[PDB]
Amino acid sequence: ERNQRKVYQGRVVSDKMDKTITVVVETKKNHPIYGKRMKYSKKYKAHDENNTAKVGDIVKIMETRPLSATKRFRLLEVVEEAV
Amino acid sequence: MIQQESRLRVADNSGAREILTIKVLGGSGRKTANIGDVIVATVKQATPGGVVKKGEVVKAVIVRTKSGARRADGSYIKFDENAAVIIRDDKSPRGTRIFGPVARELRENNFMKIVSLAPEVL
Amino acid sequence: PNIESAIKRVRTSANANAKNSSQTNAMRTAIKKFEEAVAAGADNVDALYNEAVKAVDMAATKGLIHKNKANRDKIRLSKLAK
Amino acid sequence: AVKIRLKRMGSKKSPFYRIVVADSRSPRDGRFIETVGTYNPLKDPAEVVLKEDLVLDWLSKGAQPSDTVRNILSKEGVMKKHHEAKNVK
RNA sequence: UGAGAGUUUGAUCCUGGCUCAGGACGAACGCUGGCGGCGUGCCUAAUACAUGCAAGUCGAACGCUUCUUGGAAAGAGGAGUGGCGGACGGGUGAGUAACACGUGGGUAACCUACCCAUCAGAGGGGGAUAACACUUGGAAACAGGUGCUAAUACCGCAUAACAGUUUAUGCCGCAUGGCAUAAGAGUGAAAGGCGCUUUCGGGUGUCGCUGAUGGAUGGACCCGCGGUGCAUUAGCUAGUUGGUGAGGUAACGGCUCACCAAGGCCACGAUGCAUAGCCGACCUGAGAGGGUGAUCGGCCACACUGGGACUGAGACACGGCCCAGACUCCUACGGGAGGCAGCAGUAGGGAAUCUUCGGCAAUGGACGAAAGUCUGACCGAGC
RNA sequence: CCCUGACGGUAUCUAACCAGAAAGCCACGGCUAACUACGUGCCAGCAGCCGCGGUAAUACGUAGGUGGCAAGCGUUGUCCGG
RNA sequence: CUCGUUAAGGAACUCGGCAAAAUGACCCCGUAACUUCGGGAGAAGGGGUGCUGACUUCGGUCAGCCGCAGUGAAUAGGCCC
Repeated sequence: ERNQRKVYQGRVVSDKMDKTITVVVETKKNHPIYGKRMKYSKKYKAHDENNTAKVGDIVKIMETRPLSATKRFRLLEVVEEAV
Repeated sequence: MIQQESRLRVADNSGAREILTIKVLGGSGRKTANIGDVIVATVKQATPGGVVKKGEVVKAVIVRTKSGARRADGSYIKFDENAAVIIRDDKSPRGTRIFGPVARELRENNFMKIVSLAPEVL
Repeated sequence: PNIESAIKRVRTSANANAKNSSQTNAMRTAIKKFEEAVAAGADNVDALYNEAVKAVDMAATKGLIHKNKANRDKIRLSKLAK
Repeated sequence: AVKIRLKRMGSKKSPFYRIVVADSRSPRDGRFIETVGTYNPLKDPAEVVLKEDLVLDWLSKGAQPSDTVRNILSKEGVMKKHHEAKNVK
């Protein structure tokens, strides 16, 4: 357990499925020919023991192992809730 | 018995599927053909690609009729189909493969190149 | 086949297949014979549990099921009777 | 079946060899694990260079030399050290 | 380490295209040719393939049989049962736009013959079978029947839980959980051969056999990011996306089932169509770039076309099996046989690309205790 | 101590003899280094781009000479540069 | 004259498929060109249907049984270019 997994941050986007939520993690990266920085997004699925967190929340997730055909992450904690 | 405007399947690898009979060669008013008889026919359905193309006038020999043949010892044979093999004017198949089973009367009429390639010879 | 040693492998593996299938069917019927008696609620219910466990264990030493399959099997049966 | 064997590196009739530790299924000049010294069949008293602190570590893990590698590993006194570490403790 | 020139006009300046002066190549062809060294040589039809060779070995696991020197011991042959190897080495780039590959990580979801280390065993029984002998049907390939026989071949009985699982205790981690110690329940193995001492000695060296744990080595799965054209290709999905349980696998998982719900992906380019093995590298350029993936090394995919399993530590198998298909061949007509994209070689396609060679002396590989036997890998020779 | 080379009597070294056996391809109007004769007469032909050829053609075809490279020299195709 | 059946072939009949034969009910799946945007459309082409038992959320689904054949008789579009 001296080896470490990957944790991320994002805002929840969908909460329709039971026990599963889509989290969008956002970052900026540059253009190969020209210089400037564009923003880039990818969606992740994470596991929810009880269908807790809702849209607009700012969450952290962690890498697990295959839990389904698409989901590979679990829900660590909710950092800041939407209202 | 097979007459004018009967339709036969092809038991050959020649590129023809269905054939329509035009004449029953041999005689002057003869009506029907049988197993081992030669015929003039139209190709009605071909295969995409093939030595023989649709619309052609060609010769064929009958094997395998429904109203079959009778043998000297009192026994009979009958098939579920009518079929023919397209022929090259000295009894050789214009293909290289015969399909399905064949009546033993093709020996007496001397289609010996065809009795070599048939899977079963009854 | 062409090579002389390929001709021997054919009969050797045919014979191995014969006895392997025989013994696997033995094991499968022992297990099923326990299941059909626990689904009836019959007397003589622990003895055939024992026999099915022994059947699986012996199949694992004959190189027929791996070893983890045997642990799985014994677990499943244990949760049904004892 | 880890081995310690020779690997040809000459041109056509002037051969040279690297002493290498490889899985035995690999091709003679294909993939290997690491290189351990050098050996030169010309140069009348033949030239051997080798580290001899990795040879003693691979030997104690079950690697095995070929016949020529054993000859040139005993001319260097590496087999005696293996002897004095294993069956002496 | 950044060189330019000719050409629109009666003459001009600007704009602008076209052309030339440098490199390189698996090159082809015209004229012409003395040698050595080191390299390279089907880019096209993943077209069809005569002929030889490319994978065997072990008598120190076991019974038989033929000789050379009626009882004799050795040497040299023959097939058979049994072990191990045949999944490596060697070939090709047709498929593939995706975890296939490159680089960086994870497995508290995993397996591993031979090799090295450690601990513990190695007890006592049984029933067969090939070979062989006789015999039937066979055109053949080959099939059956009767009788005898061996083992490290096969099968049960014993003994072993250090393996898994459950309970209590202590420590700990990133959810699921991990480690160590104690108990309780049902259970599971094994084989000899060759020597030395041989007072019955009953001891022992060595190589093999069984169970458990580590190392090494090889494989498996998941993830971030990166490399192609078309929008005169905008909608795609119904095991589809998630949950509950059950089965299944080395292993997690819609992997597969039954039920419940209505979700998933897309302008940051989904879907479809076309083309393409990917990389280290190679050519060119002042650089940024652009164009290729031949010799050599790594990963992948395929083996006449398409389906399937079996044996095995490992294959859904490159000179293995079964079925279907096209093609070729032998037949007494009842039936049988085959797969050069291994090395040479042939016909064909093309502008175009080599010898039907020698040897295991060297390096590597298989089996064997070893001498050795096998090796078109490979080392050399030829054009 | 003792035992093994396919290449192969190969590379190599020594002695004698002999200038004797061993030079071709492209170009020469401007770009771009290297010119005069004769033949022919918008013909026969040449060209990468400008463009040559109708009686005195350094642009076609030969000869003499000259330039570039050399066991090679030119041509076509493909790619980067300009 | 009015009816029923017919081997093999299947429009070779005749001015002409005339006359016959074939389709025909209900439930489910699917369905082109063209268009006055309503249609075309029952387009075309395919599948189910009896009896017993269990469950039936409800409408049905599973297990079993019998015959050549389950709208087992009578009644009921042939279609396409």
